[PDB]
Amino acid sequence: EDMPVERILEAELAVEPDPVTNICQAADKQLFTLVEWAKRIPHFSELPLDDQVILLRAGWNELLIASFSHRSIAVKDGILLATGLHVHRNSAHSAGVGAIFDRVLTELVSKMRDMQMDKTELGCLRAIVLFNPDSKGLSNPAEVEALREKVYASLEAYCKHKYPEQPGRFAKLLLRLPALRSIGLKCLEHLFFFKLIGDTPIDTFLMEMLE
Amino acid sequence: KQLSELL
Amino acid sequence: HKILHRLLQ
Amino acid sequence: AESADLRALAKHLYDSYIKSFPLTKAKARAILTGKTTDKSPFVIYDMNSLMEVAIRIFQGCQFRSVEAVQEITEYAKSIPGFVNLDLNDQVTLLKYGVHEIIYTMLASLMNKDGVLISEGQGFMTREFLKSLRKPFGDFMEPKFEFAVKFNALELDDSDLAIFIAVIILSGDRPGLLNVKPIEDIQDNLLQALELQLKLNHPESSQLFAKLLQKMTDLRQIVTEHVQLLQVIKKTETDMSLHPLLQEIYKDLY
Ligand SMILES: Cc1oc(-c2ccccc2)nc1CCOc1ccc(C[C@H](Nc2ccccc2C(=O)c2ccccc2)C(=O)O)cc1
Ligand SMILES: CC1(C)CCC(C)(C)c2cc(C3=CC=CC4OC(/C=C/C(=O)O)CC34)ccc21
Repeated sequence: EDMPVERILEAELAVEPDPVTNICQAADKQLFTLVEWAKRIPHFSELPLDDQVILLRAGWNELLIASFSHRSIAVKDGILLATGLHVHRNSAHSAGVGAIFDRVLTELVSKMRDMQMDKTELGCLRAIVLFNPDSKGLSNPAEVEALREKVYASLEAYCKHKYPEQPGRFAKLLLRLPALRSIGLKCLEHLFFFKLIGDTPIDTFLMEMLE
Repeated sequence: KQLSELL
Repeated sequence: HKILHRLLQ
Repeated sequence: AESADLRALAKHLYDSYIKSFPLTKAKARAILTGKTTDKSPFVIYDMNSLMEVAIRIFQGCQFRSVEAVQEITEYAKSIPGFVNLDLNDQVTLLKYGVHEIIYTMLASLMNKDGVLISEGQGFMTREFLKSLRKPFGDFMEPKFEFAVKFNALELDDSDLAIFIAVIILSGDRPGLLNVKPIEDIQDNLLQALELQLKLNHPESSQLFAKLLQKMTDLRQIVTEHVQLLQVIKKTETDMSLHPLLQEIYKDLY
């Protein structure tokens, strides 16, 4: 249907499967899976190769945060990394990042848990983040905007069919993005803080994206 | 403080 | 970006 | 909620919005287009016409910001349920929502070439603002970029009144004590906004989604603005920021 939610769900399932160091390694690892993930998102691969690069460079940060944040619904006050490592609040409050860590738990994790967004919803939200028309350099921003709107339509429909008892679920989903963005920007600020200091920096790919 | 007064 | 570009294609 | 309730809510907000904000969007765009006989705004294109230049504009925006906070604060109190909220949360909601609202409303005063200033008596060009020295020349450009995209939605004062209310009743602000009441109220506001957009913009698709999307852009614009103020504080020994803005900014995001 131009932007089928089943394929988006498949993209999600197809890749399910020093704490600051363990976290940066996990991120580096998920950057590879992110690529595979993007390719499975309907129409992403049809865009010019150069646009794909731009979209991923601009949204990888938020895309990976939304991912582990949803996966973290399963645990109390911690974060479940793709590498299987479980970062507890204390560890965060030991690397000097307990604040932002608490924002992740309260502004994202708990929110996703309370409305219990399923994987199809996460997938759609992530697709929306991916098709960002405001990314600088795109050969056809309008085309990307169209793709984003197609996800709006598919997700809205999915919500109205899967959750007819909750009219505002659609809006509630779209309202998870503001925090994701504000939190993403702060994680970016921290990463750029842990970089311009070194001492055994992160892995190469994450470093590449960090330029 | 000011925000408290404004209200 | 060699890595991102390499993987995408 | 029944459609009648949602419509009543939409009208209530529009009325208090008209009372809280002197220069509406309808007036501004009328001015920007020149379909009103009162006085075509003076056009400031450079230093001579404006009569450090960065400081004066700094003072200008600062003064206008302080006024807006007070205006927004008054409007918030007219939102059903707001004053019934724990006082602490009211402060928190305003602390984080005012700048997002300020930039939302600033768009009503801009076009691709400039922005109305001083009650709509002046019109400072975009070009001029982008030519200010040091980091002073990259403060408005982000707002203009946002404004252009936001104004493409063609929202009117009745649409904005509800949208702004939605921004205020955000249950994801750091430090909130009781999230549920805040989210229940926003839920009603969201439904009212959805109905408003459907009746006011029958031929516009996914307008509700595109508008909510703008809420994340506002986050970015706010953080990016704080950072620029960080620069100034660093490159201008005599920073000095109005105490109210200092309060709002102390431990923000
Ligand atoms: C663009 C403009 O110019 C005039 C004006 C100029 C001369 C005389 C009179 C008015 N009115 C407007 C529109 C106001 O549009 C607004 C723009 C921004 C803000 C936010 C406000 N910023 C400041 C708070 C304190 C000091 C400076 C700023 C700044 O935004 C700033 C601007 C330029 C350079 C550096 C900083 C904050 O709270 O963060 C409010 C209104
Ligand atoms: C814990 C917290 C908030 C504080 C401190 C730092 C800055 C190190 C941090 C970094 C990140 C990362 C940056 C952006 C994308 C990121 O993707 C990550 C892992 C995902 C997974 O396992 O599936 C981690 C990560 C994610 C979280 C955090």
